[PDB]
Amino acid sequence: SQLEHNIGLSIFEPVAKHRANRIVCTIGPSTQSVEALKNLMKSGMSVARMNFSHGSHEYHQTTINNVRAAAAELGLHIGIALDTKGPEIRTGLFKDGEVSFAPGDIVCVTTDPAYEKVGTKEKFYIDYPQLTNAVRPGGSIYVDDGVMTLRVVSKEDDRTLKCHVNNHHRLTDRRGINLPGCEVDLPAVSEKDRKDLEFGVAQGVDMIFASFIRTAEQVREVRAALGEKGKDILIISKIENHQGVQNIDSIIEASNGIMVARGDLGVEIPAEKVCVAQMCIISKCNVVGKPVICATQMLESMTSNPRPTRAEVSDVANAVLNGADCVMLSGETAKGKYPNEVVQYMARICVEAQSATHDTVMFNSIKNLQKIPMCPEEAVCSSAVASAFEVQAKAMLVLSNTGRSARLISKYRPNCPIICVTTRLQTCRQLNVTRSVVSVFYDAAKSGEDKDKEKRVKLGLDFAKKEKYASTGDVVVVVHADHSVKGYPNQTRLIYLP
Amino acid sequence: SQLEHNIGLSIFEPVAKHRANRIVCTIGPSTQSVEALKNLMKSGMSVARMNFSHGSHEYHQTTINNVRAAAAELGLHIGIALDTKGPEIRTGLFKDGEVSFAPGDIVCVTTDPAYEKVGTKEKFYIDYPQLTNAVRPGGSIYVDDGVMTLRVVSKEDDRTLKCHVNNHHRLTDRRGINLPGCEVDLPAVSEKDRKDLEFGVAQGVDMIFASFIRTAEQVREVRAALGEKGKDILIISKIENHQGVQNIDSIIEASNGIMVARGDLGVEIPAEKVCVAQMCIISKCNVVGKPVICATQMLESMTSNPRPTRAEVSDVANAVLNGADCVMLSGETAKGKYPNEVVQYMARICVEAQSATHDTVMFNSIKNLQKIPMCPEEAVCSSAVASAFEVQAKAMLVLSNTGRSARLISKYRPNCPIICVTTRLQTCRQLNVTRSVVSVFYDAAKSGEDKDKEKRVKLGLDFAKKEKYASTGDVVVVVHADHSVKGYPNQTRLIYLP
Amino acid sequence: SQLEHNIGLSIFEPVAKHRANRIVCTIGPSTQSVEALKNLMKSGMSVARMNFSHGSHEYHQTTINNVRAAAAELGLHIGIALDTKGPEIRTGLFKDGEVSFAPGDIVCVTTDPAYEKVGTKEKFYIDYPQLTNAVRPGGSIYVDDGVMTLRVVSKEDDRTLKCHVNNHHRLTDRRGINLPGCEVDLPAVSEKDRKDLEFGVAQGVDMIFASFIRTAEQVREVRAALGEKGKDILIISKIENHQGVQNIDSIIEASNGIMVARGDLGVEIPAEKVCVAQMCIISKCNVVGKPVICATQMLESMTSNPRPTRAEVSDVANAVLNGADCVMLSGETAKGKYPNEVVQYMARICVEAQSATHDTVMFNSIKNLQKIPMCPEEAVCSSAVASAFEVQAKAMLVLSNTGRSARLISKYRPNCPIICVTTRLQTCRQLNVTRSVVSVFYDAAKSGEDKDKEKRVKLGLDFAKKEKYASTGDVVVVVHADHSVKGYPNQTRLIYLP
Amino acid sequence: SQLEHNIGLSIFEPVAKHRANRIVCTIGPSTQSVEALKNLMKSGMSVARMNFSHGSHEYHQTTINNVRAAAAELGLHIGIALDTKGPEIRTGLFKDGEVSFAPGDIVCVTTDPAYEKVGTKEKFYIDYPQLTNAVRPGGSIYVDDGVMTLRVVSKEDDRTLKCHVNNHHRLTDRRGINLPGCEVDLPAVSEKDRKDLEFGVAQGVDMIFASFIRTAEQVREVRAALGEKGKDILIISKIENHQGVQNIDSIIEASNGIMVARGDLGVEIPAEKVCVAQMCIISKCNVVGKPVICATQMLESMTSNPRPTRAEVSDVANAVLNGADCVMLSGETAKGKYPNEVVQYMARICVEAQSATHDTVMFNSIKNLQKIPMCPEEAVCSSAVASAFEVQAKAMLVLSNTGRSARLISKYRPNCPIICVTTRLQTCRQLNVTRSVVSVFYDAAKSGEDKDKEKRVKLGLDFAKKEKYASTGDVVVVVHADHSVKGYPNQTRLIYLP
Ligand SMILES: O=P(O)(O)OC[C@H]1O[C@@](CO)(OP(=O)(O)O)[C@@H](O)[C@@H]1O
Ligand SMILES: O=P(O)(O)OC[C@H]1O[C@@](CO)(OP(=O)(O)O)[C@@H](O)[C@@H]1O
Ligand SMILES: O=C([O-])C(=O)[O-]
Ligand SMILES: O=C([O-])C(=O)[O-]
Ligand SMILES: [K+]
Ligand SMILES: [K+]
Ligand SMILES: [Mg+2]
Ligand SMILES: [Mg+2]
Repeated sequence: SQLEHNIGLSIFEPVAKHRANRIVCTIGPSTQSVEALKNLMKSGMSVARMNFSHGSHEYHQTTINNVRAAAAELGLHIGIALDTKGPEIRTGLFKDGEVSFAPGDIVCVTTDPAYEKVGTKEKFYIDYPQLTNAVRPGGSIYVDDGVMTLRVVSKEDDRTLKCHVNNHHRLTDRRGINLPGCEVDLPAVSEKDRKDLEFGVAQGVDMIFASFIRTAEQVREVRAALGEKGKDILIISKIENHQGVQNIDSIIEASNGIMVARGDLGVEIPAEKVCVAQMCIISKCNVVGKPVICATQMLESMTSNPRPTRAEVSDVANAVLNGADCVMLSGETAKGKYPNEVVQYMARICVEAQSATHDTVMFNSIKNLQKIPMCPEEAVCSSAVASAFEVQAKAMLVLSNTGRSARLISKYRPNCPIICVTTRLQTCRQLNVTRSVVSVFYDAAKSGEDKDKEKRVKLGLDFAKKEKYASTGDVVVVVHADHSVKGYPNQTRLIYLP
Repeated sequence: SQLEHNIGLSIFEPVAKHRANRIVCTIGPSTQSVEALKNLMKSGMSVARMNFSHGSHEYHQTTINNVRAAAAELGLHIGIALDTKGPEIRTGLFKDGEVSFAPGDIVCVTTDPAYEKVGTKEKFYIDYPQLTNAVRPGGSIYVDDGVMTLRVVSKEDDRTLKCHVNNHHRLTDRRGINLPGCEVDLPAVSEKDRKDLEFGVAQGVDMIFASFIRTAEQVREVRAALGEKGKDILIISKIENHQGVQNIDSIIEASNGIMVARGDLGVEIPAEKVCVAQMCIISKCNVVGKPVICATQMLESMTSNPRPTRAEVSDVANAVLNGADCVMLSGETAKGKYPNEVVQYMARICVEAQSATHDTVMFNSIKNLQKIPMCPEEAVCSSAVASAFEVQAKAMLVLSNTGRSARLISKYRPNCPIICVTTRLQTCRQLNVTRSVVSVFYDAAKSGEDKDKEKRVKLGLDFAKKEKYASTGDVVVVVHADHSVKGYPNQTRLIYLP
Repeated sequence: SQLEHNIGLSIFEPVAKHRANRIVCTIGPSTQSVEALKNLMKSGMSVARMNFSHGSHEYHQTTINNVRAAAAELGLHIGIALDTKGPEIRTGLFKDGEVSFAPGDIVCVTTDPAYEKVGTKEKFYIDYPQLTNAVRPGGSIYVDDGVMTLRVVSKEDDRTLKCHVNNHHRLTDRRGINLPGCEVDLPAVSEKDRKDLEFGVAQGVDMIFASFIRTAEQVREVRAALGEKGKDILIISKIENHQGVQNIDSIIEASNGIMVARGDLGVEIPAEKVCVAQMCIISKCNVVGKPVICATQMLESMTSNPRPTRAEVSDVANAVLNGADCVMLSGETAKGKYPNEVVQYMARICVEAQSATHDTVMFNSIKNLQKIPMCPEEAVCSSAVASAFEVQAKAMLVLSNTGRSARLISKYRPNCPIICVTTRLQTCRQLNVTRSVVSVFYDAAKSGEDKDKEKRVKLGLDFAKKEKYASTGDVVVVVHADHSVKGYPNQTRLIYLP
Repeated sequence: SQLEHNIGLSIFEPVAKHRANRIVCTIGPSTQSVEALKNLMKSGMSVARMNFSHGSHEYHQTTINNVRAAAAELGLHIGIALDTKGPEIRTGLFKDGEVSFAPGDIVCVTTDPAYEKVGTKEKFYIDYPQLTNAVRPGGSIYVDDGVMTLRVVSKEDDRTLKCHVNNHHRLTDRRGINLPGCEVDLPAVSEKDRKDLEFGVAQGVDMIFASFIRTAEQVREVRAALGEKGKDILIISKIENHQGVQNIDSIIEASNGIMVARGDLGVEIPAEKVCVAQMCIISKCNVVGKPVICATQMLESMTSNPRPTRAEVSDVANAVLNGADCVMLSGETAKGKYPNEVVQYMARICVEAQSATHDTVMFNSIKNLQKIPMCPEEAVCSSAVASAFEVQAKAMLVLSNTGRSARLISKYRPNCPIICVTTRLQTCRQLNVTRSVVSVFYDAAKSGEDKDKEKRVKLGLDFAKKEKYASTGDVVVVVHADHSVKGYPNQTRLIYLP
């Protein structure tokens, strides 16, 4: 039982030597140089997130180039994630750049572009043109991560709402706007998003984090936008509002993976419900073997301080115990003072949580929920993990070209590394959002066809030696096809490292 | 499985009506007035904590008096808790009142009290005579709540260690010292704590939060100092370092309760290891059925902000899911801008975690670790909770004078309120640290001795109707003695509300 | 697991001191005298079965009188069961009293009464007048517990079938006939059965074993036949053919209990399927808390030998492990040479099997299958058994007038005796088919009303002492109503024997 | 739960097509002819047992020869088993060849061989010199297979016990003696058994059924007597007394297999305790994955009758449910009237119990008791069975030369056939005592050495199609080595049938 497990825990035991969970870092001014990226990577960044809410194509092009250069210098496969603006709503500017509000303060908000740059305590601009359809008298506008709320007193005209300010707040430029439970219908893929996606395909990004996905239909819109050259890019749907949570099953089925985007989520639904949605979403993803990323304010204080709070440490540990493949940093690495240290903390916490995890509870729970009969490869991969447990394998080794077989082994949550020898660099980069997987590239053009898998296997075992996963005499659980079968693995071997 | 339970959660269903977990709030300049305390109570404070690290008896006398006036106004039983200064190691003073250190600086630290008042960059004093036995070369000394860290390079004589400064810091006079992983030997009760404990006894406080408990002997020393007149006051041992964690079993056995005091604990042991300690301590308390409080930085940012971070919301929920009876607020209510809002959030988060808890999993896990045969009162109590699940009881009712039986029922973690009818105001106040319990006071001097239980039972059932726990024709599970047995409950009845 | 349980078993441990399972003995020429009945009772007979397939009312009247006289002499409540002939089919007589058959031997069978007494190798009588409707050319008649089969070659006339004999057999007088998978529609209650039942009610029999029940409708026919004076008599339906097994759920719902009548069953369906039907039927009865009796050829060889076979011993043990309340003897005690010894064996085997049973596996399995919410009394009774386990109670004590509450405690299969104090002698006799129950009679006319239950409780505890179930200082789990509630028990006490 | 599994059984569904359990038949005058043996084999005999308690080498040579001729005619691999006379204690002779005892008679029994030939009512001889140490006053001596029992009253000298006859019996010359509960010390291999064992080795028998194994030392003595030339013959230790049961762990560890020999065992220990021994022994064998045979009186009555009793049908089914690989027939096929019918019933009952077995419960229970880490071959084998359940494989296929791997797979109790392709006729014959296994012989001398497994694999898959286990496009789970590993299987494949 969880209880009996807990009472046996020790703060005195050694921790896991190889970190299973993966860390996503948002790049910004703190972290864009090749050098800063090298150090993020050294600290434990597996994926680099470009936030296309801000910056031009040139700015992100510099991110892309710098990532590839850092990674090549270090010998790493680092994923690059394009995170879409999507249907964001913001304020315009204000005279000076701040204004200040008190409760009962009556403020007019307008969609008139003419007030964009020149906003005040009585009148300012919001860039959602359908504002006065979206929210009626009595409804509520949430401003700046929902810190200040505005009650709508009346519709003045089609362009203008008169609003009752409900509390004190310090209003900076171009702040976020949220409209919980309103008829907001903006596209999942705007004109702006469409260009950003096209740029992603051109630049060969590995995955999209698609903001504000509320339907499987919207996931497909993002797929269609990425066009023909873009079909192998992962779509991770960001769950961020009421509808996203409601439609989660079918959003999951359409997507390659999911981010719990707790930032917008905890404004869009009451903040205290985010914990329930997180547990629910992470688990649903585990059950179908699709990567899931927990995001936002995980080590937030560390944007300014050299140490995290107690809450932040448990938040990271619990995202891991919840079953998340990945944990994410946003402001902390994009614009914080301690990018490297925050990533290092997150890593150390990950490894604690991983060492606190009961070995086989996930394996069993997940297995018990799968429809029988399985397809052969899933039977191979689950039984492979089972026999890793039974022999205390220090590693597994799987040949995967698309990444499918590596994600399938990971679905069953072994307690050791999954070394994946792949024939595609993009698979190396994409498997970064999958717990436990460590990727090695086999260049089949340079080295030959490897029909019998002996070149790729040897390369995986040599990697196991060099990275100190296992030594001579240790058992490794090796998964690929036999000599005939094409398209999936049908075979498991147990192998002593030579 | 946890996993299956997760996938079946819904964020949309109504949540529990009756909050099970309890909330300790620290009093300070934000919250001390009778007014402020009324609102704290309306907001969900069950226990008021006095931090005797700071302030005179005069100050805390106001807190005591004001709490009692606030509660009497509202008709509530509110626990009062004295949280001791506790032992501490501190540096000496510095020339000119301050000194600045830089990475690489070599500093001697001495227990020669000749140096007490003349600290320099070269050399300063620490007031723990045993220093050079307790920390060996290669060990760390943390200074100023962990902010500066020294590595011990070597021992120069039996009173002097040569050290290496690890980071930039400015020290002033008499900063805190921590000796992570070190067997420290200080009195459990200092001269100051005696006076504080004598005061608490005289003013009739309900519980001690005893700082930095290292051993069971220390709990017994704190009991000894409370004397005959204080023999009924709960000792809640604060676990704040590795020794506390090492000795948890015997400490639990000696105490009435435990606080996982994460502030100091996150300084004394690596921060990532606090989550493992927390899980283990809470579970170990659950197993023996003693209240445990999770503490510190649970909602830190709300000291300044009117909404909590995502990490924070999850910290509170997980403490509840871990199995804590209580969660606690320090800074957030002592000195913060939003004392009420922060308690209200904590209440709402508690309820969400509660509502997301699988009913019976804790009950079974806890019951399966009990040694057979049980005492009869504990069979009666666990079977009472069993029967409450079997009939979906909306409430249970117990008669307890010391509060033992109420704690024994709570131990088995029913999903409904446990109404306790008691003959001691102090029991009402003390039962505030126990999950699910709601106390009603029966005045025996004023209503007769109730040998046959009938009046106390009616009082409880009336209370069930008033407080809207249950109504006419609902089954309530009622626990007390039969007509002849004294000293413990040997009887469970199921009763329909008339 | 069953496996892990088994490997821990010992042939060297002491056995249970109090036998939970109950033994039904068929009375005949070996066993009808008062003296032989005294000895059967001493050996461990709990219920006496009158087989109304044979004997007149006078003969059974002698059984009834002799049972009551034996039991009164010994101070016992012994149940009396009337087992109906029902829709039996038999042969008539033969010249001399045997004839002999060989394979290919062509035999005419007739329903013509005129051939009743005078049958031969070529022509004989079967007492089912619709024979030549029931079975067509190609069908099969099973003769003498299905030892010889006859293939029907043709219908000669409406009275006569020409048959192909399929094997060698030695044919004695008035042998049994079975017609698997034929359109046999005889009444569950014939004219003969109706008189036998009426006689049962007049004579105050405790239960009916109703032969060949194939529908819930038929159970109700037996209920209607017992008329108004007969409504409190248990109907145990004998499952004995295809249709009985098919309709088992609804037969169970209509009945008070079930016998697996393996004799006719294993002719009516292939013999090897009886093991599957037994497991299935016993378990279904366990799940609704209705008594079930395993019957027939359990110690068959002991009809002639002083020791049973190895198969017979395991058959009895496994009926007990299967969950049967009772095991039955037929020929073995009715006409065998070793009535006393066979009953003694059966008892010793019962106690072995009982001691081999895992304590709580039945409790849990049964509890997990019950619809929530339970009614209050079932919550009381299941939790009562749970707390017996938790305190290792050596006994339970329940007040039951109808027997309902005693059968409800038994449903949850405690590992100790259930002492039942009842106000009806008929409840004492009827509870003999319920595992674990030991009955004490409280005469409320002689001793007064006992509203507070103190007279009945005292009588139960005194019985516990005298029968050596528990001594002074031992805990007993006592179940009845509190001082107000009428009609079911709402209360559980744990009591130390004074 | 077993209980839930039961209630869901249906007597009407089709049963398993492929019988998993195996049937040992004893040869005798009923069954010795080549004709009789062909029919036995067609009826379901896998192993022919020779009881060397009776008959010359000449006789058993006919059995051996005839079995081999019968099998060669039918194309079957049939095991031949030599079941030893084993140790025995017997009385001396009596004056006039016989003597009659009555309850209450006092008889001296002496180990003074002066009395060997002059037994009277007053005094007779028992040929066990250690008698007066092995049984103390108050202990029993069983005479004539338990039929007569004596209580030891006292020890008269160091060679004489005064005894009390308990029941009527007639003794003749040299009756059996059993000393229930007594530490008896006889050679494991008598002078007669040597000759018998030498014979068996020379005639190439597949297995010894070694009578009355008390200790592991005895198994080793039997191995020693088999010598170098017999090192490959299975030793199946017969557990026939309390010592066998006491020492089961070490006996199991020394043996290749176990027979629960219930005949003698039911004489040596109370008969009701045989069921406990049986359950424990079968389970303990299952846990280490060695074949166990349940024996004796399983279908006793069918020695004389053409149908079995209800007890008997249940005995066989329960032995299968207990987890026995094999069940056995002695008298029933050696000397009975219905040797074929009895085997056919046993086959049909086996199949019904099999069909009623919960698929995976044995697999999980067995796997959960294995020590971690496993050997790799055992991980491969248990995970292979896992994967067979996951894909509902209709068969598994293993290459095994010694039969180790076939036993290792069977250990995990898959629900389908285990096809074993082996290079040793003797392995085929020996695998007959192992649940589920069906052997096919690959002739390496005649078809080449098959380093790459491809021919043996094809042979097995062809065999799967012919024997109708599976057809085109069904998944079969295939276990052997990869191309380099020798001595054990390290590889599992899932393969569709071409
Ligand atoms: O104060 P605790 O130790 O909880 O004991 C209370 C129990 O003991 C009893 C019996 O002594 O108290 P009471 O005498 O006040 O009625 C039970 O009724 C009651 O449930
Ligand atoms: O005879 P056992 O001990 O079962 O070993 C058989 C196993 O060893 C191997 C490998 O040595 O035999 P083989 O060399 O005959 O091919 C595996 O292929 C086979 O499964
Ligand atoms: O967009 C995000 O990542 C969020 O809102 O957390
Ligand atoms: O009638 C019976 O009892 C039987 O057939 O077993
Ligand atoms: K303090
Ligand atoms: K023998
Ligand atoms: Mg502290
Ligand atoms: Mg024997």
